[PDB]
Amino acid sequence: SHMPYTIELIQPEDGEAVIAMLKTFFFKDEPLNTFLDLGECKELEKYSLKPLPDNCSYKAVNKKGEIIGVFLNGLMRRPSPDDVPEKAADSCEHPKFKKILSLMDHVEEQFNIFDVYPDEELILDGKILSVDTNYRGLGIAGRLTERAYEYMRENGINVYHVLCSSHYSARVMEKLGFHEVFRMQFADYKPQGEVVFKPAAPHVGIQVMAKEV
Ligand SMILES: CC(=O)SCCNC(=O)CCNC(=O)[C@H](O)C(C)(C)COP(=O)(O)OP(=O)(O)OC[C@H]1O[C@@H](n2cnc3c(N)ncnc32)[C@H](O)[C@@H]1OP(=O)(O)O
Ligand SMILES: OCCc1c[nH]c2ccccc12
Ligand SMILES: OCCc1c[nH]c2ccccc12
Ligand SMILES: OCCc1c[nH]c2ccccc12
Repeated sequence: SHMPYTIELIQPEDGEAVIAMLKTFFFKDEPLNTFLDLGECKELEKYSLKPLPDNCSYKAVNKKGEIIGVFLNGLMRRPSPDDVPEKAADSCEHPKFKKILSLMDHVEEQFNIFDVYPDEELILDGKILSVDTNYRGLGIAGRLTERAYEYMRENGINVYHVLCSSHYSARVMEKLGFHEVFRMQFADYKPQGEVVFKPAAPHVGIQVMAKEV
């Protein structure tokens, strides 16, 4: 049997298994990744492992011990009064991944989640969410998300922030009790005067989603 599954804290020694799962699914089937045909992307591998030592990322593991879902989260801190805002895309050599990092930089230049919550110093950031295709539609995304609420409660974190790359994923977060705090249509994202991302019409654009727990 493959069911039931558990939800467990991701450990540093899980890095290779996490990357293997993401390469099978997220790298190929997150909408922007598939639109670009990301391919091999060691920089996304490194990006995905970065939040693990924050000790608040979760894996769904089936009855055979295989990872069938992950939600990789990191703590984000309010920029210091003397902050030097850096563009993440400036340190990326992979051209396709750079386009995604540039989109993230653009969102952050237009919208600062910390402006919404002036009293908060630390906010949980949901960075990478992926569920194995054969296990989709079972509520695993919600159970991964709910495990983060436990971490938030234990540590007095009030806000969970998730940048969603498609209305499809934003709708999942809405079902889980998140609400939109910022949006941008792909048709309106023209950093150098021209559209960069043209996925299918139902995706629409990015929505930053937030929940206060
Ligand atoms: C911060 C970020 O990572 S943003 C990018 C988010 N990740 C991606 O886009 C990667 C590709 N997508 C996925 O991995 C998954 O679709 C996820 C993680 C978004 C959702 O995971 P799931 O555990 O399937 O979520 P859930 O069980 O709530 O199903 C969501 C919706 O998918 C639909 N769905 C239903 N059955 C299936 C199925 N077999 N396969 C795919 N979708 C299904 C339903 O519309 C369902 O909503 P509903 O059950 O409330 O009616
Ligand atoms: O918040 C953005 C989530 C995301 C969508 N596509 C990606 C590719 C690499 C890393 C993160 C993302
Ligand atoms: O191919 C679309 C992949 C997808 C991304 N987010 C979702 C949410 C629900 C169902 C499918 C998706
Ligand atoms: O259902 C689509 C709702 C929507 C309106 N404007 C947007 C911009 C980005 C993502 C989604 C939307």
